[PDB]
Amino acid sequence: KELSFGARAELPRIHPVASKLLRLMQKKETNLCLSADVSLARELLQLADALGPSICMLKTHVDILNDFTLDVMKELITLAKCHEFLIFEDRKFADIGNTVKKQYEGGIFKIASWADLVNAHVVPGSGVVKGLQEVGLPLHRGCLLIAEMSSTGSLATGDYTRAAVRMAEEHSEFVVGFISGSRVSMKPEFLHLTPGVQLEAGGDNLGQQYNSPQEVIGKRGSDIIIVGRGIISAADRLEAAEMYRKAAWEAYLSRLG
Amino acid sequence: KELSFGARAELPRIHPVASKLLRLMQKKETNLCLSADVSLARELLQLADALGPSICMLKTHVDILNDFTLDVMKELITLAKCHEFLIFEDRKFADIGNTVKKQYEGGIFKIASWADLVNAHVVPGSGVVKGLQEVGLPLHRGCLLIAEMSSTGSLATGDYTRAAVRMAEEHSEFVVGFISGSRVSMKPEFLHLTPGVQLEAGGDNLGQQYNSPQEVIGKRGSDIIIVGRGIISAADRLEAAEMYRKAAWEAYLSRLG
Ligand SMILES: *c1cc(=O)[nH]c(=O)n1[C@@H]1O[C@H](COP(=O)(O)O)[C@@H](O)[C@H]1O
Ligand SMILES: *c1cc(=O)[nH]c(=O)n1[C@@H]1O[C@H](COP(=O)(O)O)[C@@H](O)[C@H]1O
Repeated sequence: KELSFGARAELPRIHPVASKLLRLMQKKETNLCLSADVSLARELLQLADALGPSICMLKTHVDILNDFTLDVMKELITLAKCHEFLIFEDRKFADIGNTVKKQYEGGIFKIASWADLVNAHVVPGSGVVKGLQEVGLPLHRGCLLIAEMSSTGSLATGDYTRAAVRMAEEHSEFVVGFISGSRVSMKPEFLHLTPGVQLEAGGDNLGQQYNSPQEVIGKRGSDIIIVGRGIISAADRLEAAEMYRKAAWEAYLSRLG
Repeated sequence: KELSFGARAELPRIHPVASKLLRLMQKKETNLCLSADVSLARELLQLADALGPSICMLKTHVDILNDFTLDVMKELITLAKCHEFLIFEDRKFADIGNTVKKQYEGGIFKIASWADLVNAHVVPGSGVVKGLQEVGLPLHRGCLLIAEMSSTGSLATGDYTRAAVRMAEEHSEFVVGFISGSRVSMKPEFLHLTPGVQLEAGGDNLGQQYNSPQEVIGKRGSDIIIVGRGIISAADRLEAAEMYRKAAWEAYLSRLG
C-alpha cells in the first residue's frame, strides 16, 4: 500500500535525483511543479525567487526565452539551491539517439549543464533514452518518459503507454519516472508528474485539457502536479501557487490514509 | 499513374511551398535533402554553399549549433536563394498547441522567420498542428508530419501512422507531407521525405537504421531522401552528395516511366 514521499526516498532501487526530490517534497510539504512559461528572463527569475518556497520543481521551456543566456541559468541554479527545488527542462526530446545526445549536451542551451531533469517521448524507440543517458549519467541527471499526454487527440494511449513503462523499467539507472495523466506504473521508485492541471475544469483553444489537483493526485494516483497558466495568469502568482500547493498536498495526504 | 515532380507542382490542391520545392527538384534533377548535422556555423554555411547545387533542401538542427545567431541564418537564406534550395528545420515539435506556437515563432531561434519547412510529431493530437499553423500560415510556411521513424523500436507504426495521414489530410492548408520510411498516402499533393538513408546497409549504435535510396525511393515510393552522415563523414562531400543525388534521381525516374 501507499508509502509516503519520505519513505519512497529510501526505496532500494531509487534514483538519487528522485530521492533528493522526494526528500524536499517531504520537507517543504509541496508536490507542486511550477511551469514557468514566460518569455522574459526577469519574469522567470522573479517567479522562481518568489514562488521557490512553494514548489518542489521549476519547469522551463528555455527555447521560449527571448533573452536566454547561460548567466540567466546560473541565477536560476542559485535560486533552486537557495529555495530548494529541482530544475526540469521540458524539452520533450523526440529524435534519434545520435541527435538527442547533441541537443541535450550542446548548442546554445547546454541543457545538461543546468537541468536536473529532462523528459523524452518514447516514439523513436529506446535509442532516444540511450542517447540522452550517454550525456545524463555522467552528470548524475534524471529523465522522465512521456507515457501519456494531456491534450485532446493524444496518441499516447494503450500499447504506446505500455511501451513507455517498459522502456522506463529497462533504463531505470537514468529514467526516474513519467509524464502521465495517472499512475501508469505500480513501482513506487517511479515518480508520476501530471501536466494539464487547473482548479477549474476545462481547457484551452489549442487542445489542452485540465483536471483538478484532487482528481489527478487523489483519484488518479499521480505524485506531482505541473501548473502553468493556472498560476502564471493570476494577478498574484504567490497566492495562486499556495492554492495549488495546498490542494495537491492535501489530496496526497488523503490518498495516504 | 505517377505524375512527374513538375506535374505534381501544378496540382490544384498543391501547397505553394510544396509547389516551389517540386519545381526546383525537377529543374535541378535532385531529390536529395542534405542533413547538415554540424556544430559550427561556418561548417553549415560551407556545406550549404558547396553542396547547394546538388540538393533540393537543406535540413538544419539549429539547437546543435554552438555559435548560432540569426545572422548565420540570414547567410543561410542567401545561399538557399542563390543555389535554389529550401530550408527545413528538423525541430520535430512534440508538445501541446499553446507551447509549440511559442517554440516556432519565438525564443532565440525564431524558427518561423527563416525555415520554409518544419516538422511535427502527431502524438499530442491535432492541437500540435493548429498551434504551429497559427504562426506558419501568416508566414507562408509548410509543415511535415512524422508518420514513421527510421530508428529501432519506433512506435510510429499501424494506427499511429494512419492517424498521422488523417491529420495531414485535415490540415492540408499547412501540412505539405510526411516524414516516413515509405509512401503513406496515395494523394500526390503530399510529399514523402525519408531519413535513415545510406548506400550501404547498417545503422549506428543508438538505434538508427539505414536503407538504400533505390529501396526507399524506387521500392517504397518516397519522394526525397534525407542524408546526413552518409555525406558529412565522407572525405569528398561533393562527390558523396552527387552519388546520393544520382541514386535518388534515377530511382525516381524508374518508378515514373
Ligand atoms: C507537456 C506534455 C503534456 O502532456 N502536457 C503539457 O501540458 N505539457 C507542457 O506542460 C505545460 C502545461 O502548462 P499549462 O497548460 O498548465 O499552462 C506546458 O508548458 C506544456 O508545454
Ligand atoms: C528524424 C526522424 C527519423 O525518423 N529519422 C531521422 O534520422 N531523423 C533525423 O534525420 C537525420 C538522419 O541523419 P543521418 O543518420 O543520415 O546522419 C538526423 O538529423 C536525425 O535527427
